[PDB]
Parts: sequence; C-alpha cells; structure tokens
Amino acid sequence: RSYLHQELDRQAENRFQMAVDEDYYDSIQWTEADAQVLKERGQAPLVFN
Amino acid sequence: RSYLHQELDRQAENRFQMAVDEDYYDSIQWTEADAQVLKERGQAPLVFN
Amino acid sequence: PFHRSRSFEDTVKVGLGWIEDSYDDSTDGEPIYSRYESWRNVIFDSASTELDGTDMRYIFRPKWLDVDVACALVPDRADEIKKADGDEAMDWAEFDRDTYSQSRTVSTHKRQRVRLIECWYRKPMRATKTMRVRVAIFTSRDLLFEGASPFRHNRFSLTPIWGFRRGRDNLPYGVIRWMRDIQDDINKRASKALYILSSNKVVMDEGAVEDIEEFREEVARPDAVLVKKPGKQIELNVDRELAAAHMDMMSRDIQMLQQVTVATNKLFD
Amino acid sequence: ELDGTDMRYIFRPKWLDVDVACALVPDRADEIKKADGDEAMDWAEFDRDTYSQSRTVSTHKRQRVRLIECWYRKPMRATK
Amino acid sequence: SNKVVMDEGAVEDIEEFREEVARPDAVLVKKPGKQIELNVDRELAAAHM
Amino acid sequence: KPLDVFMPIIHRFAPGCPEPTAFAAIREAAIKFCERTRLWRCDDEFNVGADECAEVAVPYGAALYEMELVQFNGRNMRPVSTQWLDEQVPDWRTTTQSGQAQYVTQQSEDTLTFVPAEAGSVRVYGLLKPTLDADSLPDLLADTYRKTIADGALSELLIIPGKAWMSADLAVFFGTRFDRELDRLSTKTIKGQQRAPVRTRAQF
Amino acid sequence: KPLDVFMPIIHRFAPGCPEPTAFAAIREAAIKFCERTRLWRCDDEFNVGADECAEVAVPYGAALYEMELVQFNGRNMRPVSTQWLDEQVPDWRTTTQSGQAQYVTQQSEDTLTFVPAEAGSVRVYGLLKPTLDADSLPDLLADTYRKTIADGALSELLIIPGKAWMSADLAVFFGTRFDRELDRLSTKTIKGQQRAPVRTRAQF
Repeated sequence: RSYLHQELDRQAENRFQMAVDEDYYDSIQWTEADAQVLKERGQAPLVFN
Repeated sequence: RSYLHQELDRQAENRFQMAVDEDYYDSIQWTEADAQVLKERGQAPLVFN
Repeated sequence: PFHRSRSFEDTVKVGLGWIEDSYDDSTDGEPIYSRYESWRNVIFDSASTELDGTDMRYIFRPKWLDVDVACALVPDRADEIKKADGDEAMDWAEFDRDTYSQSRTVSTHKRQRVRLIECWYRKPMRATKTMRVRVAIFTSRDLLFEGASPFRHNRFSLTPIWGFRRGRDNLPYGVIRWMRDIQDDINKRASKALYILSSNKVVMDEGAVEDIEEFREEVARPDAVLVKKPGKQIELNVDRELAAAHMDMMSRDIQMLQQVTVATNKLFD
Repeated sequence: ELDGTDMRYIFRPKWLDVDVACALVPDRADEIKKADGDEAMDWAEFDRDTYSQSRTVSTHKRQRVRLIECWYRKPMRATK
Repeated sequence: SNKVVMDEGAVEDIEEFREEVARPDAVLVKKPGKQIELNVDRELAAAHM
Repeated sequence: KPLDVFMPIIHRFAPGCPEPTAFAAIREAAIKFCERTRLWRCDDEFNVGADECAEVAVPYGAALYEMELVQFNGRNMRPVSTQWLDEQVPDWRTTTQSGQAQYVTQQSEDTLTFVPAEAGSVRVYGLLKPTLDADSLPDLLADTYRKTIADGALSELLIIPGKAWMSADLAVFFGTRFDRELDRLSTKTIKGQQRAPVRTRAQF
Repeated sequence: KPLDVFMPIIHRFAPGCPEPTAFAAIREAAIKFCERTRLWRCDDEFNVGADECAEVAVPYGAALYEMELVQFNGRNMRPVSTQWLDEQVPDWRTTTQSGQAQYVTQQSEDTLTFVPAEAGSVRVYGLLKPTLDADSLPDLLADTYRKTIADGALSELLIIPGKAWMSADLAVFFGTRFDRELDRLSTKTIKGQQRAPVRTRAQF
C-alpha cells in the first residue's frame, strides 16, 4: 500500500496530463473558468479539434 | 427495475446528446429559443445541413 | 489484433498502453488470454530505465469489480470482500458511475463495487547454484492471496507499449502535448475573433448619447436606431481589423500544426 | 471490455400492442391487459398517441404496453 | 492588447480606461478636445510574424 | 433636504433673488439633472387586476420619470412599444382573455398596461424626477450634488431680463458648467460609486 | 487642516473677501479636485446582515465619492451594475435565499447590496470627497496641494459680479491653470508617489 501510494503521488502530474490529453481528443477543450468567461460574453464555446 | 432506473438515469446526458445528434442529421438544427428570436426578427430560419 | 490496435491508439493519445498475456483457469475455454488494460488502470514503477522493462520492480493493477464477481473470483475470503488508493482517473470514472445524477433518489437495491489491486513484484534471490516474480492481490484493508508466479517466464504479464518518453523524468507522454497547446491557442483565437465580429467597441465623445443604457443594449443589433447629440462624435467600429489579424493568427497556428511517417517512426518502433 | 463480456446486463424496452403482447406470452394475459423509459422511445410513442394538440379521440383506441427483456449475467462458481 | 498614447485629460477615470481598452465590448468615454490614439503600434505584430 | 441649503450659492451669485423664484429655478434645474443623470430611484408595490390601467405611486414631491424595470408577481417583464404589439400581437385591445403577463405597454403618461391581463402584485422599479413644486429635494441631490443644480438654477436666474441680476457672460458660463457636470455624471447609472464597468451587449 | 491656510492666497488674488464665501469656494474646488484626482482614501468596516441595505459610514467632513473595492469576509468582491444582474441573474430582488456574496450593486446613493444576502463583516475601501460644509480639509488637500485648490477657488470668486473682486481675465486664467493641474494629477491614483507604471490590461 505504501508503494502504491508513492507511485500514485509521483505519477500524479503525468497521469493528469494524459487524462487532459485524452479529454482534448474527444472535442472537450475548454477550461471551466474560460468557458464561464465565454458564457458571460453570451458566446457559445466552440472546439475546432 | 432498480437496475434499469440506474442505467437509464446514468446515461441520460449521453442519451440526450445522441438524440440531438440524430435530430441534427435530418435538417433540424435550430433551438426553439433561437427560432423564436428569428421569428421576432421577421426572418425565416434556415439550415444548411 | 483488435486489442493491439486499441492499445496503440491509446499510446498515440496518451503516454503508454498496456497489453497483458497470461494464463487463467476458468470455465472460459481459452487458457491463454491476451487482453487490453487501459493506461488508467495500470500503475507502473517509474524507477526503471531499461527499455525492456526488466528494471521495473513492481506493477499495480487497480480493477473495479462487482461484489458478486469479486467474491466468485477468489474463494475462502469472501468476508473481507464483503466488508470492503487510486488516482483521479479511474476513481473519477467509478464515482461518476456511482453518482448517476447530481441529485438522485437511489433505491435500496444498489450495485456494490469493490477495488481489487493485483501487484506483481520482483525480489532478488541469489540461489547458490535471481529475480523471481510474485503475484500479490490485495484489497484496501487486506490481501486476498499471496504467491509466486507459476509462469516460467520471469517477467510481468503486462507489457507497456511505450511512446514519446520524457528525457528528464523518464515518464511517457503522448503525441498530443504540442498539438494540445497549439489547439487551445487556436480555440482562443477563434473565440476572440468571433466576439470581435459580434460586439462593437465604442469610444465616444463624453456627451455622445442621451440614454447610455439603451445605447449599450442596442449597439450590436442590426436593426437598432441610435440617437446621438449633434457635435459629440461617436466612433463605432473602433478595432475590427483585429478580427482579420486573429483569423490570420489561427491560420498560422494551423500551418504550424501541419509542420510539427518518418517523424512518427519512434511510436511504430 | 472491448469484447463486452463485462457487460452485466442489457435492457430492451419494446413497445407492443396489447393484442400482440398478449399473443407472444400466454398464461399471463391478465397482467398484460392490466398493464421506466428515457425521453427518446417514450417521446416517439407519446407523439404517436397524442395525434395532434387537440383531437376528439374515439372510444376505439390502440392500446400499447411496454415489455422489457433483461439479459443478465451471474457467476455460478461451478466446482468442476 | 492595445497601446494608448493620449493627451493628459483624454479620459476622466484612467483606471476604467486601463482595464477596458482591450475589451472588444467596452464603452469608452473621452473628453471633447483631447485626442485618443489607440493602436499606437500594430504593424509590429506583422513584423514579428 | 430643504432648498435653503441651495439658497446660499444663489444669493452668493444672484444677491437678492426672491426665495420662491429661486425655489422654482432650483426645482426645474433638478428636473433637468434627474432627466440627464437618472440617479433618483424608488420601488413601489401595488395590485393590478381585471383590465385595470393602474397608475404608479410615487413620493408626493416627485414624479415617475422612467421605469427601469417592471415585475409582475415575480417575473422580470419585457417592455414593448404599443406599435410593436400592434405588429406582433393582433387583437391586443379587442381581447379580454386573461393570461400570464408577458409584455408591458404604457398607453397613458403614468399607466402601465400588460397585454395579458391578470390579478396579481406588480412591483415597479422606476427612476424618479422631482415635481415642479417640491418643497424638499431628496438627499442625494442636495447634500452631494449641490453645486451642479445650483449652477443650472443660477443660469436660469441670470437669464431674467430688466434687472440688476442680468449678466449674459456669467449666465453662459454657468450654463456651460451645468452642461459639462451633467455630461460627466451621465454615466453614473451604469457605473455608480462602485466603478462597475460599462460593456456593450453582444448579439450572435 | 483648517481653511485659514488656504485663505491667504484668496486674500492675495481676491482682496479682502469675506471668509465664509472663500471657504465655500475652497470646499467646492476641493470637491472638484477629489472628483478629478481621486487621491483621498480611507478604510471603513461595518457588519451587514439579513437583507439590510447598509450605508457606508464615513468621516463627518467627507462623503463616499467612489468605492475602489469591497471586501466581504475576506473575499475580493466584484462590483456590477443593476442592469447586469437583471439580465444575467434574475429574481435579484424577489429572492430572499442566503448565500456567499458574489456581486455588489449600489441601488441607492450610499447603500450596498450583495446578490446573496449574508450576515458578515463588510470592508469598503473607497475614495472620499469633502462635504459641502467641512470645517477642516484633509492633509493632502491642504499641506501639499493648496495651490491647485486655491486656483479653483480664485476662479469661483473672480466670477462673482458687482464686486471689487470681479475680474474676468484672472477668472479665466485661474480656471485654465486649475484645469491643467487637475489634468496632470489625474494619473496620480495609479502612479502615486512611487512611479508605479500604468499598463493596459491585456485580454486574450
């Protein structure tokens, strides 16, 4: 369990990066904060992908 | 019945998205609110599809 | 071949993919099973420097299973399974499945899912006459079974299909990263250009308009009638060549994505 | 699973007429006679049932009932 | 971002000006006899590209 | 609150003006100020029902300049012009059917009409304008912006002919100052004292 | 602090003017100075709760000209106009549900409203403006910037007709100098005495 915890907390940066990469693959490319910024503009967010 | 309810409400978002996709396929691409806005404009809505 | 194709597809999108070839006993007819494991569900030792993966000391495989399946999987220890961490990826998937909806009235009958972690570790032996693989399956609070690897080959079943591997920290990354940041820049450029098209920026003489609220609301409307004072100039359409500039910037970023078979050869190798 | 064996259950809600549903399964016609779903299939069926916004529906009306076929997997733990 | 060269009394509140110049939707007010020159240098963007 | 706080400025520039005439000039200048600045605001609640063209209720020494926002029984209503209804919604005047109120039209000076008539509470959020005969101006005009309304009133008082108070140069100077101060304060509705930014609405 | 330091300049350029008139002109000129320069700042704290439109407490010889920012229980709070809330956040006034504050609106002249009502400490960091009747002007207006306020007041006095003080040439000249000095000092809020740079916010 200690080894698994060390592996998880050491890999967390690159695992999160790979998760975000897989998320950008399927046309999900807007950060929540920037999506809110666009929403306040009245502009619908778009992804060119 | 409980399993069916869980599977139905768990996939509700994707079910709605697929329904909207199939709806977009056969030349219905206008939101009802935007269609009303165009109607007040005096403009007939059009879809290029 | 479908498993290998999916595995390489994942090695393209993300850093690495795992294909496992092992021997299992069950009512399933095929004894030697070769199946894909996602990059999410595998935790691998990062101290390894060998390309083969021999220096990989231990591999952890967190799997999410139903209680009935998990109890049926290993006998003689059903009580511990009944009574019973992870990264945000697989935990997020499982918790999204458990959540169903934001606010939901879950009935009494709820499917119960438990986490089993299968660990393969290597320990030196130095027989008098060296590395012996041992399988370790453990839940959150206890281990279900501990034993040596029955297979003659002294390596873990899971083989990682590598990709672009970072030089400094020796951790894989997918094809995406550079395309990723140029893509988010392209999205920002497109959104900015569309906004600039939609909404006019107005710099005016201080006494241009009598009613500033109606003016503010109806600048963009193509049918609006604007009432202005005689000698107080209104400058509408202040900065709109920015639209063409941002469109050109997006096109240039597309061209740079084009620039950035032979280049991809390392993934195929 | 790419294979799909890990799929524990599948549900097939079918919309059937009372006559045909009664014919398909015998010895339990009373339960069918006295007889959830997502927006898609129920929307189609209710659009069929609605006809128009305001109509004078006659006494004779097609009665449609929903039957759900559930294929589920349970481990057996055969000693063999 | 815009660069601004202006007379001293071009704008009454320089803080709202400072924040809202870059905004594509902002309403900017200036005094009559004081000129405003937004976009002082912008061919430099083409030069740098 | 009373105009005697406005009086010292006038008697400093116009030495011997009668108080009633100065009062009238101050009230008219404040009318112009509230017409341009639109700062003064108030809320009222009243019941409207059964095709009743109800009138707004405002403080006695004031008049309703403009309706910033109208709410029917908790609904943010959309104001429309009468010709807009005649185009989009036929039989507005002929019909008597009651329904959920959706647009407001002001046929008369101070009476608001809803194209669907209903019996429900109406909350009006409207800018105020001092009446031509108000003994006491509201606190915001007198306490904080005394000088501007004083400038307008002094312009009007210096306009008066055939009197020792007549001076074209000072009248023009005070009129220009009043115009400039009104012009600077014109944005206070959207801005306020909170520095809220003014941003154009975008239409897609 | 007292106006007796300002008044000698008025003596020099407007010979032997009565003290109350010169003092009133000092107050008006300093008001315009603070409206333009915005250099006076003070920090105020009060407790706001239970849908109360609390008023900002200010020193006796001052008025809250403009709020640089508001902090709500340690939260940097965002000011928006009332129409912005009406158009994004509906049922703004009707709703009584409590929550953590997110938007500030100044519906009245000195009252602050937060779109979620909550009972907590509110700190208002805002610019100040001298009141129309202040015995003592602040230190910044008196000690270091006496000459600009003096020029504005001299314009005000020299406008006065039918007196030995009246001189249109000097009135125009001092008005121009006052405008130019205010105009130069307009940037002193951002720059300060520390030469802080003025840099346009960049939007991508």
